Amino acid sequence: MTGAVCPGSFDPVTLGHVDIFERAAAQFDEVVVAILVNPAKTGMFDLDERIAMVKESTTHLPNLRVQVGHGLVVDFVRSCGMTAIVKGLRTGTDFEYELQMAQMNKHIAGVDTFFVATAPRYSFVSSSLAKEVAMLGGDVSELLPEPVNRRLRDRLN
Amino acid sequence: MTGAVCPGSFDPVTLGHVDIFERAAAQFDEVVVAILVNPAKTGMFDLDERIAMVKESTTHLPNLRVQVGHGLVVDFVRSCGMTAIVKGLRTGTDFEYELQMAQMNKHIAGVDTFFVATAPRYSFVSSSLAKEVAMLGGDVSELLPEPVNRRLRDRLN
Amino acid sequence: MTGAVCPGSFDPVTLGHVDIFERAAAQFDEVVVAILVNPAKTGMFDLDERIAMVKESTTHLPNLRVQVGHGLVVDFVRSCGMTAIVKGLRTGTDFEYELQMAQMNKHIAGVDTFFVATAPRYSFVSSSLAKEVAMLGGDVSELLPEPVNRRLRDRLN
Amino acid sequence: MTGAVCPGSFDPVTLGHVDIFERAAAQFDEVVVAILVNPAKTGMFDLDERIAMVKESTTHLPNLRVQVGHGLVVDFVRSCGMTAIVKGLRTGTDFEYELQMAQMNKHIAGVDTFFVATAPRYSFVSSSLAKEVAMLGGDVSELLPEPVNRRLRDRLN
Amino acid sequence: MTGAVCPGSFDPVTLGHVDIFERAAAQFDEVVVAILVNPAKTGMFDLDERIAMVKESTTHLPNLRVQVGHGLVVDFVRSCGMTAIVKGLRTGTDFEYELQMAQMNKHIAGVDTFFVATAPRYSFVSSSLAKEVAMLGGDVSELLPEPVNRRLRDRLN
Amino acid sequence: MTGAVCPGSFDPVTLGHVDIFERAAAQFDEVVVAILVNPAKTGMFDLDERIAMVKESTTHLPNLRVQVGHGLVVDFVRSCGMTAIVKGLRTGTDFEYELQMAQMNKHIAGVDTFFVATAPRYSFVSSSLAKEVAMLGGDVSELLPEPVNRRLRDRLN
Ligand SMILES: CC(C)(COP(=O)(O)OP(=O)(O)OC[C@H]1O[C@@H](n2cnc3c(N)ncnc32)[C@H](O)[C@@H]1OP(=O)(O)O)[C@@H](O)C(=O)NCCC(=O)NCCS
Ligand SMILES: CC(C)(COP(=O)(O)OP(=O)(O)OC[C@H]1O[C@@H](n2cnc3c(N)ncnc32)[C@H](O)[C@@H]1OP(=O)(O)O)[C@@H](O)C(=O)NCCC(=O)NCCS
Ligand SMILES: CC(C)(COP(=O)(O)OP(=O)(O)OC[C@H]1O[C@@H](n2cnc3c(N)ncnc32)[C@H](O)[C@@H]1OP(=O)(O)O)[C@@H](O)C(=O)NCCC(=O)NCCS
Ligand SMILES: CC(C)(COP(=O)(O)OP(=O)(O)OC[C@H]1O[C@@H](n2cnc3c(N)ncnc32)[C@H](O)[C@@H]1OP(=O)(O)O)[C@@H](O)C(=O)NCCC(=O)NCCS
Ligand SMILES: CC(C)(COP(=O)(O)OP(=O)(O)OC[C@H]1O[C@@H](n2cnc3c(N)ncnc32)[C@H](O)[C@@H]1OP(=O)(O)O)[C@@H](O)C(=O)NCCC(=O)NCCS
Ligand SMILES: CC(C)(COP(=O)(O)OP(=O)(O)OC[C@H]1O[C@@H](n2cnc3c(N)ncnc32)[C@H](O)[C@@H]1OP(=O)(O)O)[C@@H](O)C(=O)NCCC(=O)NCCS
Repeated sequence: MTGAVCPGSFDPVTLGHVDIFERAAAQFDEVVVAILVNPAKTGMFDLDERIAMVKESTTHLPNLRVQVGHGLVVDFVRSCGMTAIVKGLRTGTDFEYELQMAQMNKHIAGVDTFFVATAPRYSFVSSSLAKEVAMLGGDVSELLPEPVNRRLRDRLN
Repeated sequence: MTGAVCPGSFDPVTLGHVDIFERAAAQFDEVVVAILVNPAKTGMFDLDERIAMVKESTTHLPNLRVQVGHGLVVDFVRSCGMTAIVKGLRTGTDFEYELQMAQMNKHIAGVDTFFVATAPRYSFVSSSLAKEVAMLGGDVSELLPEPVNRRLRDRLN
Repeated sequence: MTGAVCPGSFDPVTLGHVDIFERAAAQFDEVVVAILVNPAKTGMFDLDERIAMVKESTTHLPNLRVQVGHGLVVDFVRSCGMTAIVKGLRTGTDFEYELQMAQMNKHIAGVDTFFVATAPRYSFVSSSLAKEVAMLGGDVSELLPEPVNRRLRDRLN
Repeated sequence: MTGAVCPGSFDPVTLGHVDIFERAAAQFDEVVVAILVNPAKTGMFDLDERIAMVKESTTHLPNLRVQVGHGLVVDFVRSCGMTAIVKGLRTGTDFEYELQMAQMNKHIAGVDTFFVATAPRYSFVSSSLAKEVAMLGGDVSELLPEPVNRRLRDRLN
Repeated sequence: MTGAVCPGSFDPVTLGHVDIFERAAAQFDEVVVAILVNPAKTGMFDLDERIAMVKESTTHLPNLRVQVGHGLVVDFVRSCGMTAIVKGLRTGTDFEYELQMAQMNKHIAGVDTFFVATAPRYSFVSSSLAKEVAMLGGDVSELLPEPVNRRLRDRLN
Repeated sequence: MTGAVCPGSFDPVTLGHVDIFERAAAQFDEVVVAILVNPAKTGMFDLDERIAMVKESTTHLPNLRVQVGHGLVVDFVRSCGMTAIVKGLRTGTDFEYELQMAQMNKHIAGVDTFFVATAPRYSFVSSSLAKEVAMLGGDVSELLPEPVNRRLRDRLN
C-alpha cells in the first residue's frame, strides 16, 4: 500500500505535469493528484474545469485519482493515508523554494518529498507561460494535452 | 567601536533571524536590528508588534538594540555610525538578489554586507512560510520564539 | 543581413542595458531594441518617455533602432525579418526563467536567444532597483545614462 | 512489487546516506543499496569494509539489502527488476550533474531518478569532507554511524 | 563581415556541440570551430581524429570551418579577425565558470561571449558522459553524430 | 577584542583577496591571513614567496598579520583567540561547497563564517585563472598586486 501525492494548482495541467503523474504512477501503488486552489489568487480556469482537464489527461493511469485539497498539503497527504509527495522539476523551477517547502513539510508532518526531472521535451512548459503565449496567439499545442488545447481555443472568441 | 546592522521586515521574527542576531552580536561590538517596513506592503503584524516580538526575543543580547528605519538601509547604517550589514542565508533565499543589493549598497554608500548561513535546524523557516503554515493550523512552534508563538495563537479566534 | 532583437520594458533604461545594446550592435549587422510594455503592469515612465530615454542613450549606434512591440517577442522578431534575440545577464537575473523563455521562444518560432554578461561595473543595476534607490534619495547617477538621471531628478519635486 | 536503488561509492557511508536509505525504505517495498566501484581513483576503505559498514548501519531496515555493482547503474537497476533510483540532496551536492545523470539514465534505460533532501542536521556531511576532517583530528562522530566511527578511530590510532 | 568562434576540446564532438554550431552558422556570416589542446590531461581521441569528426559532422554548414588553437582562446579569436565567442549551455554546465572565463576574456582582449541553450533533446549529453556510458556498453548513438558513432564502435570491438 | 581569519592557499594572492582583506580589516579589530598548505597538489609558489606576496600587498592595513596553518582551519582560528572566518565571493565561487564547509566548521568548533562579495572589477580573478592566462602570455597585471606581478614576470622571462 505505497502512495504519493502530486499537489498543484494545475491552471491548466500541462504535459510536464502528466509526465510526472506517469512516473509517480509507475513507482507507487497509489497516486493522488491534489488540486490545491489559492483562495487569494484566481487564475484562468475554475476548479471544475481544472479537475476535468486533469481527469481528461489521466484516463490511462488506473492507480491515479484526482481529488480537491483544502489547507495544508501535508493534511491532505495524511488524510489519504500516505506519507509522500512527488514534485516535478523543470526549466525555471524555483528549486530553493521547493527545497524550503520540502523541509518544512517534513518537519511539520513527517512527509517526504521526492523530486523528479520532467522529460526534456516538456521541460520548459509551465501553466503561466503556456497561458501567456497562448493568449497572445502562440502555438503551445504540443506542450499541452489535447483536451487543454481545445479549451484554450474556446477562449479566443 | 565595531558595528553591524541586521535589517528586515521581521513579520514575524523567526528563530532563523535570532540565530543571525546572535552571531552578529558575538562578532561585533554593537548590533542594531533595523525594522524597515514596506510602505506599499502591509503584512500581518503592525510595527509596534514587530518591535515587541524582536525585543522579546533578544533580551539575552546586551550589545544589540532594536530601532525603526525609514528609507535606505545604508542611510540607517550610516546614521548609527556603522559601515556594515549582516544578512542571514537560509533554504530558499534569493541569493542573486541579496548579492545585487549588497553590491548596490556598497556602491552608493561604501557599506559592506556580510552573509552568514543560518543553523540547519532553522534553515527552512521564513516569516511568510511560517505565517502560511500557522494560519492553516500547522505547528511551527519550534521554528519561532515563544512570544511569537503566543501571538500567532491569539489570531486563531 | 544579420540581426538581433534586444527586448525589454526599459523602465528606465540603464547602463546595463546600453552595454548589451553596444555588444549586440558590434556583432550583428542590424539591431532592434523592442520596448514591450506590460498591459497589466504600469511602471514609472510612460511609453513615450521610455522610447526617448532609449533613443537618447543610443545615438552613437548607427545600426540600432528603437521600436515598440505588441504581443509575442517572437512575433516582433520575425516581423523585423530576424531570428535572434540578445539578452543581458547581470547580478540577480532569474536565469532559470530566462532559460525557460529561451527554450519556449525557440520552440514556438525557431528564434535563437543569445545571452551575454553585462560589464562588472554595470552588473548590479536594474530598472526596479535603480528606481527604488533613487526615489529614496540614493545616488545611482553612475548607473544610468545622463538623460535618465535628468528625468529621475525631475520627479523629486 | 515496488523498488528503488540507492547507488554510491559509500566511502564511508554517512548518516546523510542512512537518512536517505530510511526515506526510501519507508516509501518502497524494497530498497537495494548499490555500491559501485570508482575508476583508478580509489578510496580509504575497500569493498568489503564498505559493504559491512552499510550493513551494520542498516539493521533497523528489514526491507533493505546491499549489493556490489560493476557497470552502468541502470544495468544494475534493471537486473534487480526495478526502474527507480533514489538519490539524496545535501549542501554541496552538484545538482547540475545529478540532473544530467538522471536525464542520461532515463534516456538509455527508461530508469526514473527521485531526489530527496537530507535531514538538515545531516545536510553538510559528505564522505570526503568527513574523511578530511577526521584525518585532521576533528570530531565527526555525530555525523557518521557508529560502525563507521569504530573503523575510523582504528585507522587513526 | 560578422563572425563567431566556437571553442572546445571536442573529445568527441556531440550533437549538443553541433546544435550550437548550427545556431552560430545561422546568425553569423562565418563560424570557426576552435579545437584547443588541453593540458597533460589528454583524452580518448587525438587531434586529427577530433578535427575529422567535427568536419564530417558539419558538412551541412558551408560557412563553418575548423581550426586548431594552441594558446589563449582570445588570441585565436583575434587572429581570425573576430571578436565573438559562442558557447553552448546544457544540463550540467558549470555556468559559474563560464561566466568567469567570459569576464576574463572580455577584460584581456575585448572579446564578447554569447551563450545559447542547447536543444532539450541534446541538453544532457557531454563528451565525458557520452564516453563513460559508451565504454560501459550503453547506447548513446542518438546523442552523437554518425561520424563519431563509427569511430566509437571501432574502439569497443 | 574582535577578530577574523581570512584563510586560503593564496597561490598567488589576487586583488580579489586584497579587497576582502580590506573589508575585514575595516570591520574587525584584528585580521589574520591564514595560509593553509594544500595536499600533494602543490602550486606555483612556495610558502615563503606566498607569505611575502601577501605581506607586501597588505602594508596599508596595520591591523592585519599573516600566518601559516597546518591542520583544520577551525583549529587555527581558535588558537588565534578568534571565532570568525571571513571568505570572499566571486564569479566562479563554488558556493555549494563554501556553505558545506561553513556548516561543518560551525558544527565541529562553533566557528562562524561570514561571506562578502568581491568588488565587481575584481570579481572574475582567481589564482588559478590568473596563473593560466599569465603563463599563456595574457595581461592580468590589473587584477593582481604589483608584488605578485613582479614575481610573475620573473618566472616568464
Ligand atoms: C500547492 C502548492 C504545492 C503549489 O502548487 P503550484 O501552484 O502548482 O506550484 P507551481 O508548480 O505552479 O509553481 C509555484 C508557483 O509559486 C511561485 N513561486 C516560485 N518561487 C516562489 C517563492 N520563492 N516564494 C513564493 N512563491 C514562489 C511561482 O510563481 C510559481 O508559479 P509560476 O512559476 O507558474 O508563475 C503549494 O502552494 C501548497 O502546498 N499549497 C498548500 C498550502 C501549504 O501546504 N503550504 C505550505 C507549504 S510548506
Ligand atoms: C529591508 C530589506 C533588506 C528587505 O528585508 P526583508 O523584507 O526582511 O527581506 P526577507 O528576508 O523577508 O526576504 C526578501 C523578500 O523579498 C522578496 N524577494 C526575493 N527575491 C526578490 C527579487 N529578486 N526582487 C524583489 N524581491 C525579491 C521575497 O519574497 C522575500 O520575501 P519572502 O521570501 O519572505 O516571501 C530591503 O527591502 C531594504 O533594504 N529595504 C530598505 C530600502 C532600501 O534600502 N532598498 C535598496 C536596497 S539596495
Ligand atoms: C519583454 C520581456 C522579455 C521581459 O522584459 P523585461 O520586463 O525588461 O525583463 P527584466 O529585465 O526587467 O526582468 C524580468 C522581470 O520579470 C520578473 N521575473 C523574474 N523571474 C520571473 C519568473 N520566474 N516568472 C515571472 N516573472 C519573473 C522580475 O521581477 C523582473 O523584473 P525586476 O527584476 O526588474 O523586478 C518578456 O516579458 C516578453 O518577452 N514579453 C513579451 C510577451 C512574450 O513574448 N511572452 C512569452 C515569453 S516566452
Ligand atoms: C556511483 C555514482 C552514482 C556516483 O556515486 P558517489 O560516488 O557516491 O557520488 P557522490 O555524490 O558521493 O560523489 C560524486 C562525486 O563526483 C564529483 N562530481 C560532481 N560533479 C561532477 C562532474 N561534473 N563530473 C564528474 N564528477 C562530478 C564530486 O566531486 C563528488 O565527489 P566528492 O564527494 O569528492 O564531492 C555514479 O558515478 C554512477 O552511476 N556510476 C556507475 C556508472 C554509470 O552508470 N555511469 C553513467 C551515469 S549517467
Ligand atoms: C577550450 C576551453 C574553452 C574549454 O573547452 P572544453 O574542454 O570543451 O569545455 P567543456 O565544457 O567540454 O569542459 C569543461 C571542463 O572543465 C571543467 N570545468 C568546469 N568547472 C571548472 C572549474 N571551476 N575550473 C576548471 N575547469 C572547470 C569541467 O569539469 C569540464 O569537463 P567535463 O566535460 O569533464 O565536465 C577553455 O579551456 C579555453 O579557453 N582554453 C584556452 C586557453 C584560455 O584561453 N584560457 C583562459 C580562459 S579565460
Ligand atoms: C584553505 C581552504 C579554506 C581552501 O582555500 P583556497 O585553496 O584558497 O580556496 P579557493 O577558493 O582558492 O579554491 C578552492 C578550490 O577547491 C575546489 N573546490 C571547489 N569545490 C570543491 C569541492 N566540491 N570539493 C573539493 N574542492 C572544491 C575548487 O576547484 C577551487 O580551486 P580553483 O581555484 O582551482 O578553482 C580549505 O581547504 C581549508 O579550510 N583547509 C584547511 C583544512 C580544513 O579545515 N578542512 C576542513 C574544512 S570544513
